Order: sequence, then C-alpha cells, then structure tokens
Amino acid sequence: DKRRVAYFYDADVGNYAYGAGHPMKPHRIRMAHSLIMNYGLYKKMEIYRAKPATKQEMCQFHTDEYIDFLSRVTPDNLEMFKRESVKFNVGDDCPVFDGLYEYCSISGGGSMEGAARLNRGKCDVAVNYAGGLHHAKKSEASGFCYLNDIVLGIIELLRYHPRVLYIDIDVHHGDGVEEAFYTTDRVMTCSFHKYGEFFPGTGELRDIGVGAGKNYAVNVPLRDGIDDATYRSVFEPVIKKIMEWYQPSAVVLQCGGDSLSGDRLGCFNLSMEGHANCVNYVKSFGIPMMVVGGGGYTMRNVARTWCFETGLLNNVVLDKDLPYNEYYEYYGPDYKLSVRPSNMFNVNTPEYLDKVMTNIFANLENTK
Amino acid sequence: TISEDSKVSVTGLPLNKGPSEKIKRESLWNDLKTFLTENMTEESNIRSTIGWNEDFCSACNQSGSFLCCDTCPKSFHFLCLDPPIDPNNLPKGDWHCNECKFKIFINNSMATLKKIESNFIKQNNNVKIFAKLLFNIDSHNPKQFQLPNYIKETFPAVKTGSRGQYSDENDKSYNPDTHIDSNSGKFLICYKCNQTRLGSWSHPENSRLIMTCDYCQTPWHLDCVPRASFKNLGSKWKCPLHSPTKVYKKYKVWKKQRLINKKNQLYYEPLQKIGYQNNGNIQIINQDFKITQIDENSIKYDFFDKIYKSKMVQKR
Amino acid sequence: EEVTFFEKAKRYIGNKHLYTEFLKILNLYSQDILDLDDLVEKVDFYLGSNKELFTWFKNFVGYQEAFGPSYKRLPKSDTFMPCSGRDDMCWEVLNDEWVGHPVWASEDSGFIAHRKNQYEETLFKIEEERHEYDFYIESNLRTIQCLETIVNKIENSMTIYKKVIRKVYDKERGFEIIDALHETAPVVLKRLKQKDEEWRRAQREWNKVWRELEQKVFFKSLDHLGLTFKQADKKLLTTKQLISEISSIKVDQTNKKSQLDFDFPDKNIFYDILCLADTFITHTTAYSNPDKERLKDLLKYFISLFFSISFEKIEESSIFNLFANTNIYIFFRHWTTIYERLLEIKQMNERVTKEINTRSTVTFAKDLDLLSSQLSEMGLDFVGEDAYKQVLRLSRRLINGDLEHQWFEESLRQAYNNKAFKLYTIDKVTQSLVKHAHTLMTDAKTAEIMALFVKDRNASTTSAKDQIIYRLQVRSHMSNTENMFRIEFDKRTLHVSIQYIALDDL
Amino acid sequence: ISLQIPIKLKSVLVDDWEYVTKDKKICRLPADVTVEMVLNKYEHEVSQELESPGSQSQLSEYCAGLKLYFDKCLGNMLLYRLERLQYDELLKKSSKDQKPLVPIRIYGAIHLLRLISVLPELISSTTMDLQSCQLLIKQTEDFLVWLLMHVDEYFNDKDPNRSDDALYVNTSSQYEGVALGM
Ligand SMILES: [Zn+2]
Ligand SMILES: [Zn+2]
Ligand SMILES: [Zn+2]
Ligand SMILES: [Zn+2]
Ligand SMILES: [Zn+2]
Repeated sequence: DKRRVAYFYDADVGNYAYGAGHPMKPHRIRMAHSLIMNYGLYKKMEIYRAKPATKQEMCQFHTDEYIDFLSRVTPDNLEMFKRESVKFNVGDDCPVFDGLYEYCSISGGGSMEGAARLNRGKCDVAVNYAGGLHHAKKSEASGFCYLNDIVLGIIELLRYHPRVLYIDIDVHHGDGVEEAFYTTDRVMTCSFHKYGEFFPGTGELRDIGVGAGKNYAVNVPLRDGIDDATYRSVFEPVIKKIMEWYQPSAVVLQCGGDSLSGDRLGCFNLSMEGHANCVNYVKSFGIPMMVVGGGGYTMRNVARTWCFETGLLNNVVLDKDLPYNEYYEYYGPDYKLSVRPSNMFNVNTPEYLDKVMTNIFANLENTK
Repeated sequence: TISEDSKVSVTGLPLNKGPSEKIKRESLWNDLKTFLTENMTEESNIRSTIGWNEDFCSACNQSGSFLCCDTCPKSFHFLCLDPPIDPNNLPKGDWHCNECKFKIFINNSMATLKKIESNFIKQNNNVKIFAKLLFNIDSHNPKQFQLPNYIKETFPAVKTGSRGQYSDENDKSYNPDTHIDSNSGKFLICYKCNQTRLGSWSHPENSRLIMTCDYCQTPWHLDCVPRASFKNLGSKWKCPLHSPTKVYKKYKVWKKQRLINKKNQLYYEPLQKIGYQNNGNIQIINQDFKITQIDENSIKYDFFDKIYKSKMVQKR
Repeated sequence: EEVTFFEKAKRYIGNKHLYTEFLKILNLYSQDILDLDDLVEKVDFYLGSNKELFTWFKNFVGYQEAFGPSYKRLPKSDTFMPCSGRDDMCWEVLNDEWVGHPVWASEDSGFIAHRKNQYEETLFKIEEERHEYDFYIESNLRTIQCLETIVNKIENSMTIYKKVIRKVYDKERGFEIIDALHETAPVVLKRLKQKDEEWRRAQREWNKVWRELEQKVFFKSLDHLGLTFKQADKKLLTTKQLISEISSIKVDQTNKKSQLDFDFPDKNIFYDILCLADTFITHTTAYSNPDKERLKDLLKYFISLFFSISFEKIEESSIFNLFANTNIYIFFRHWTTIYERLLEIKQMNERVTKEINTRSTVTFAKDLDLLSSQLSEMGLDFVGEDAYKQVLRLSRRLINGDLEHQWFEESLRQAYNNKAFKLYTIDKVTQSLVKHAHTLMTDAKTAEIMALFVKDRNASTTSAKDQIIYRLQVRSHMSNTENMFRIEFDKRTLHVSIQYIALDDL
Repeated sequence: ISLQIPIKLKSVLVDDWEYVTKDKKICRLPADVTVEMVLNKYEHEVSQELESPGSQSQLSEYCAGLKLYFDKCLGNMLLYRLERLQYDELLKKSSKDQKPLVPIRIYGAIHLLRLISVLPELISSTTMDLQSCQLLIKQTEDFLVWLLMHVDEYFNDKDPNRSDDALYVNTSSQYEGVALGM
C-alpha cells in the first residue's frame, strides 16, 4: 500500500516525569522516537510538531471546572485544592507533577492534529505516541490518565467521518472511551482486555451499550498469559466481523504496551511479533486509521514495539540489530529489536474463547 | 555554589559518587542521529477548532479531616456538622460543640430547671408533649443516624459493617487438588460438563478450572458457564441454580420476603391446596410476613393448570 | 409424559436441595411472577444439559433493554454541567447519564495484582534508576541548549527550565535566580554544564554496573515455570498424583478401556535414557556392584522384552498385554515421563541448532565496547555440539556432579529461551526411576508378576485363554485391595495403551 | 419503651438503610409526598372520625409536635453521612434564595418513619413523666397503624435506573467521593 504516514512528536514530551516509583514515564516515547530516527525512517514520514491543545478544545469532553483545576493544580499549592483533588480523583493514583497541564495539552494537541490531518486528507496514516490516555472520563483522573485525548480525536474525526471504529488492545478495558460513547451508535469501541479482579473492574461481555448504543460496544474478557497465536485467533475474526457488519469510515487503534511480555503491571504473554500482528492486520483493511500509544511500563520493550509498528505502517520490516541509539544501554543482553515471551502458563481455553466469540457475533448480528 | 544539591537519588546516592562499590561487588561477575528532527518537525496547526481531637469523627465515627474543639476533645467531620461548614468558608473563630457550647455558656446548674419550665410553658399552648424533647435536642451534638439495635435484630440475616454499613449473607501453576473433595476424596464433578477434567501434571493444559459454588456447593467449570476468573474479593459466588428472589415483571418489581427471627416467624398452611394466589414466599414440605407451605405436589397441578390456561387462551 | 417428566427431572437433578430450588422457581413462575424468558433460562441451566427433556419442554409450553452490569444511571439533575467546547454535535454523541466508576464495579473490594519474581523487581529497580539519571540529564541538557541559544543571541516549554534550575539550585535561591534570568545567564549555563558533566560521569559508571547486574538476572526473570519446576515436579511426580489422574479419567469416561494412550515415535531416545541410567547407577554410592549390575541388566532386559527393540544394538549405540500392579505402573510412568521430556527436547532440535549457530551479534557497540562471554568461557554456549547431544552431555555431567544446577539451568535457559525448563530435575527423575526398578526386582510379588509377564510375552502366540489365565495368575500373588493395570502394547506401531482396573476383576 | 413497630415498617427501614449505606443512594428530594401532606392527610382522615374534644385536639397537638420535632432534628440525628452532602446542598440553595430551610417541606414519609424509630431511645434521655409516656407511645402506634393500612402510596418498588420518579436516585462518583471523602 505504502500509505502516506504522518508522525507527531514534541521534543519536550520526554522532559516531564511522574513520581519516582510511578510506572508512567513519557520518556518511553523519547527512546521510541530515537529508535524510529536512527533506523532511517524519518525519510519515510512527514514529522509534525502538533500545536498543544487549548482549554476550549479539551472542554469539548471534560468539564470546565475540571479543566480549570487541571490548569492551576501544582505540587506547591495542592493544599489549596483539597475538595477538587478528591472530587476529580487527582490524588495518589493520578498524582500532580510540574508539567501536568503542559503534557496534557501536548497530548491533546497531537491527537487533535492527527484527526484533523486524517479529516483533511493530508495523510491516510498518522502516528501520535503521546496519547493513549483512555481512562479519564470527562470529570476525573483515572488509571494514570487525566485527559481522554482519544475522545477529542474521535470527535474531530466524526466531523468528517460518519462512523469511526475504536480498538483497544490494552489489558485494561477502555472505560473512558466506552463511557464517552456508550449511547451513540456512530462510534464502535472494542477493547481486548484482561477481565477479572483487575483494575478496570468493568468491560464484561454484557456491556454492549444503552439506548441507540445497544450492540454498539464490544468487550473482550481475556484470561492471563494469552500468547501471540491465541490473541491473533481471537482478534482477527472479531475485527473482520466488525469491518463487515459495521463499515466504519475510520478506525482508531490504541497500541498499549501492557500486553507485552515482561510488563510491570501486565499479565499477558504477547511478544513483539504477536503485538505488531494486530496492527498490521488492521492496517491491511484500507480505511483511515489512528495510532495512539497507551499502556506499557517497560520503556525498552514498548519503545522497540513502537519503532517496529512504525516500520510496519510504512510497509517495511526493520532488522533485528539495533542502530546504536542514544539510550543503547537500556536494551541489556543482546540489543536486538525483539521482545521475548516468557514460559508461564496460558489459562485461556478454546471453549471459553469460543463462547466469547459466539456471544460477540450474536451481539454483532444487529449492527448491519 | 550550593552544596545542599546532592541530597538523595533512587540509587541511594547523591547522584555524584559512583557505583557504590558495595553495589559493585554485589552486582558484578568478579539513518543519522536524533539532531535532525528540529529541522523537520513541521508544526501542524490545521485543526478545525484552531480558531477557538481524636482520630474519629464524633458524628459519623470515621476517619478524615476534622474540625475539633479546643475545649471538647471531640473531632467532627465537616459534612458531619449541623450545619455543614465549607472548609473554604472557615468560621475563623472559637468553635465549640453543640454540647460544648451548651455546657460552656448556659451552664446554670441551679437555673437549668427554670429554662426547662420556661420552654415547657412556652410550648404548653400548642405542643406540651414535645416541649421537653424540643428543649433537649439543643443540648446534644450533631450525629449520624443509626437504627436502634432492634429494627436490625428482627431480621437474622442482617449485620452491621465496619463503618455502620449494611451487610448480609452475601458478603464473603498446576493445582490438581482443586478437583478433590478435600473432605471425602471424591473428584468434583461439574454440573454442566458432568466431568472433573483434572488433566495431568505432564499436560496441565487438559485441566479445566472448577469453583464449587458457595451456596449449594455444586461444583461448576469456569469454562462451562462463561467466567473469566474466580471470586475471591467480591461477594459469595452464587450458582445459576438458585431462585432469582427478585423479578422485574413487565414495569413492576417483585421481592422475596426478608428472613425474620423464628420467634416472630409465623407459619400457616392453606386448606385448599388447589390454587393459591400467593407470593414466592413458600416452604416445600403481624400477619404480613407469613411463610406459606406450598405442598409440593400441589405445584404439579398449579403449574400444569397455568400452562394449560396459557395454551387455550393463545389457541383462540 | 408429564408426571413421568417430573420423575425424570427429579432423578436427573439428583439433589433434594437443587430440586427444591427448581420447584421454587416453577412456583414463582406459576404465581404469575416470572416471565417465560427467565423460566426457560432456569430450565436450561437445570436440565438443559439434557437434550430430550428440555427440547420437549420448550416445544410443550409453546416457548417457540439489556442494561450493563457495571453502568449506573444518574439523575437528569446530575447531568447538565457547562462544557464550553461541547458543540451540538459534541452534545449529541457524548453519553452523560451512565457512569461506571470501577469502585462500584469492584464491590468496594479492590483489585488483585499479578505475581512477579524478584528478578523482575531487580530489573524494575535498574529501570527506575536508569530513568531517573536519563530524565535529569536530558532535562538539564535541554536547559543548557536553551541557555546557550540565549547567550549566543545576547552577544550584542514554559516550565522545564524552571524545574531544572530549581533542582540544580536547592538552597531556595533558585527562585531568585530564575527571576533575575527573566529580567546572569552565563553563570547558570556554566553551573548547568558542570552538573551535566558530573551526572554523565555518574550515569556512565551506573550504566556499567546496571549492565553487569542485568546480565546475570535477565534470563531468570522470564523463567516463570522454570524457577518453581523443581518443587512442583517433586510434589506432582508421586504415585498418588498419577492414580488420581487415571481415576479421574476413568470416572469421566464412565460418566458418559483406553484411559491412557502413549505413542512412541522414536527408538533412539531409549538409548539416551539407558546411558543416563547407567551413568547414575555407576555414580551412585547407594547400591553394591552386584546390585548395580542387576539394575543395569534388569533395565536392559525389560526394555528389550517390552519394546522388542534389540538386544545388542542397545549395548552398542501381534498385540501384547502386561498385567501390572502399582509399582510396575509407576515405574512405567517414570519411564514414559522421561521419554516424553526427551522427545519434546529432540523434536524441535533443528530450530535451536540453527538459532544458536545463526546467532548474529551487533557490531555497533557489543563487539566494540561490552563483550559478555560469561557462559562462553565455561563452554556451555552450544556452539556447534547439536543441542540434543550437548543437552545429553550436560545431563551426564550433572549426574556425575561436576556441573552445578545453577549453571545448567542458566545455559538451558539461554540456549532454549526458557523452553526446556523440564530438564532441571532430570537427574532426580532418573534416580527415582532407578529406585523404582530396584524396588520392582527386590519384592517377591513384583518379581513373580514380572516372571509371569516374561512367560506370557515370550510365548507371543496364545489363544484368548491367555488373558484370563494371566489375570488369575497375577491375582494369585496379588492382594484384594490394591489396583491392577492392563498395559496393552502394540509393537507394530510402538503405541502403549493403559487401562485402569481398580478392582473390577473380582 | 415498648414500641410495636410493624414488621413491614422494620423491613422498609432496613431496606432504606441498605439503599443509603450500601447501594449509595439518596432520597429523591424534595419528596413527592413530604411530611406535611402525609401528616395532614392522617389528621384529616382520623380526626374527622373522632368525636371526643380531647382526643381530637390531642391528635392535632401530636401532629404539630411531630412536625416541629422533625423540622428540628432532621439536620441533627436523622441523616446518614452520605446524605449530609445533600443536606449541605439544600442548605446552600436555600441560603441562595434567602429562604429558611423547612425540612418537613423537603423530606417525607421515609425520614419521618426513621424519625419514629428512636423515639423510645429519645424519650429515655429526659425527665418525661410516665403518664404521658404511654400517651405518646399510643399516639405513635395509632399513627403507625394508619400508615400500615396505607403503604402502597408511600413506599413503592421502583428502579432509579428505569424511572426517574423512583424514590431513590443514584449518586455520582463525584458526589460519592465528596460525601464520603472528607
Ligand atoms: Zn493499560
Ligand atoms: Zn463524620
Ligand atoms: Zn465542644
Ligand atoms: Zn464443567
Ligand atoms: Zn449454588
């Protein structure tokens, strides 16, 4: 295909850090950009520095009071904000750092600009790895996410696309995006997530939607340790059925790195190729598509995966050897562009997964 | 020149010393560069919208921010106050409890009765029975409502939680022992699959997880009924072979009678046993919470009569 | 066909407590309280495993919104909050009545986190230290570049520099210096450059130590089942485990003669098992030399008689039925376990052979700056030395005692990518097999049953009476409480069928 | 002392306790039937049958005293910690319009039912004479009986998720956090 590939990255995104022990480090995007740069792929992208979002742009989804608190919260004056902190859940789970508002504005501007470029036709493929915050829902900070830039990007895309598809591959369910579009019928949210005594707590097989959004939400409850083959065998038929019976004008893909093996908080058994497989298979359909980088806590694995997915979107395959990036020491033993899956057991069973696909297809029967 | 800069790091070091030689001995054995982006980052702004005194509250008895009194060591929450006080709108003054202010201002041990009788004769014109209570409530601190220890005890299946919340009877690698009875040694046979599916140590993949339902102890396979994981933090898992006990009739709501202590639990048996227009409160073998005895054999006639009626009404 | 239906339902449910709930549900429907959908759903959950009662039930009663579990509905008064950017289209597509709030969906109990080994924790600590160093250095370098540009412009992104200055200037003077800068830049730039130099020196040294710490730990973290394989195998390789497995299989089969089915697609693994067994027998200081020779001879004779492989090729590298007791069955189970593990290692040998031989090394910094041959100095890198044969040699070394288990497991992990962790206990399984053979020959009853097996097998041409007579002759030596096994063997395809007769012969 | 609350009323009270403390629901205020129409309907329906001047006048006195006590004590000891947020919201809105809060005009039939559950406990902490203790208990029991015949019009079984006219309303995550966080 060799689709035109846009790429958004702010050089300052790597200068904002969470708490010392926090599992979120935006610097993962920084070695991802370094890996894409040193592979000689910048000759294959148009690289953009998207304008950061303004208050009114993120007020399209979030409340004005929430935005105002976000724009004024600071680790030095947090004791002046006690009611707001507990009301908006901006406490321990989602803390406050120096560049919180700046980082949120940068991510929102990147997502908005990617959606705008898709709408205008400047490209068929745009990449923004500073997004992926799919947990915050319009009034609160959840899952280390403060602004649901995916919702804003979907809003911008819907201006020119009647139907938009959202796909979540993170082990965490896309609570914020699904909630934002739980009643509308113009947005498909499909989350492949680990369901159980897990952080999202939601995303069960019987959350297809309410009102006009009935049978318009797809949830994939998954057991621990799912490997590349099982994940592909579950992902591909469902995506094909959604493409067949819903026909979105655009698709948005959240490339969360939590599913990767060796993840700090993840529990799946997905490797490098097993994680890039879904991206390549989705790109193989031919509609305008989005990439947002969500989960992922091992910066080396997620950065390598992001670089490989960027290569795959350009119809090229990157080599296993590394181009000697700046942060070379992070890659440890052999410095190869791969992720090793571990040997732990897989609990997913063909009967349970077959039941899941049967229920999902029965729900999807009334989407065309 | 500042020497206090080198305070601490995640390495446990001032970030300026080195590998911390003890750590050395513990942890040892014995296509251009990125400086081209700034000249190629084309700032894109083609957005469509670009043109735009204790540790517990004295009322709720819980933990949180407190506004304690200097004279009364009784910490109070802000919502647990009458009226609630906004923390931003601080009173900024001498604050005392309702009991504290009553005991510190109107503390007239000799003439308290004079005020009591004054209020009593003031309310005597209209409400004499409630005058004493109307006086006394002003002498008490704000409190959180609680049931008076006997509304709760008439239902044995009700217990009070930690912070006063309501609680009921629904509060709660390769492991082959999960398929064993652990009491009789017999394998646990799932109700649906009619198998234990123990698998093997050599091939753990052949094993199918089982739950042993909490209520009726019927073992069920995690793959027989669709369920991603077990139940270990939530409520007691209930098998799908139990009565609904709550029906949303097409809207209208039906509920099963709550359990009552046997001393007050009355029983009665109908003398008809042909057809009874009674609720789901039946027993298989103050007159508001009676438990009817359904006389199981009568159910065979009743269900059959109902389905036959549905058959003939739909026939025409 | 309806009262009989009730009797059939009562028999099939098989529990008074479940039949009581079924009757309660039936009555609840009968009092015009339950609808058809829920009634049929409950009947499907009760008797739906049956296809004759439920199908008639659906066809005799004339059977012929979906709110989510984690979504609440908020009141309309709790909905309208001014959102400035929300246009009419943004108002129509957004949902505001339903919220999830995963605290509600968690039953106020919380969530359960994953279990990670200590190697992963060490990797995470190294990661955290690396990220701290690199973030500080990058932020300081960006501020250095900005100050250099300002200085170059003064010869004649609103908070990064402020954070860097505040971090560098810790005496609370940083605010004053920032204010002076806003209105004194070269001194700040030179202090930042000196701090950058110190931080880069510390980062280089720490990168060193992090690297050799990571080298000894990375492969162990991914060994999830391999770290605990020793104790799990010790617990789950008992006779009770196999008995429970076979009895559960038999019960499942009877809840509807080939309970166990083993296939042997190779004949050269037996030679490797023989070599390992003789190595252990020679090495072990627990049997006398006559006992060692008896072990070896009995093993060779039993294998040659059973599999009909050879009698001299083993020393230079019709349907038969074996009626066996517990001891012989457990010995055979040990043999089959060892054979299956070795076959699993051997089948995929070619791919690891290629991968180890075609193991490319990056020349940018590995072969230029940091060389790691810790497992290559000690020579178990599997360079050449075909992985199956090298693994056999390493197992022989481990049995001999000159190779440690730590290095054996590390080399196995590195050569097989943690896919050969079942070989960590090979020496112990061989020892258990040898002990089982010793017990088999040292007991009079097992020895007599083994002689009966020899007679029946060497007969090799018998009528249908042979099975009954063999079973009776075994039973004469055999007790009335322990269980018998019918080990059927087809020499034509080297497939072994095992049937469990607990006491069904009496 | 010995208050014979009907079993159905005890079940309703425990159901309200479960709905507030466990299901995190609050009463849909202002109530469709607050305290005054229900008490006035009771007074109109019962006092019209009484002929004794003392019995008919003491009923009015009891109704007035019940209204006064409810108005006085709702904000003191008839609200859970969760409903304190709703109380503060109502106070703020009432002060915005300079209207004094009149809780008998907001709460109804479920907070009065919970008002008469600790009356034996409330009278115990007084010097209230025994000869009028029995009168108060008997009047309370008569009112409870009158409510006991008329139950289908004050405690209906309705789902907040299926009808906005239900007596309970779901509390927002923000509402729950603010209510039970400080
Ligand atoms: Zn995630
Ligand atoms: Zn309190
Ligand atoms: Zn006080
Ligand atoms: Zn089952
Ligand atoms: Zn059960």
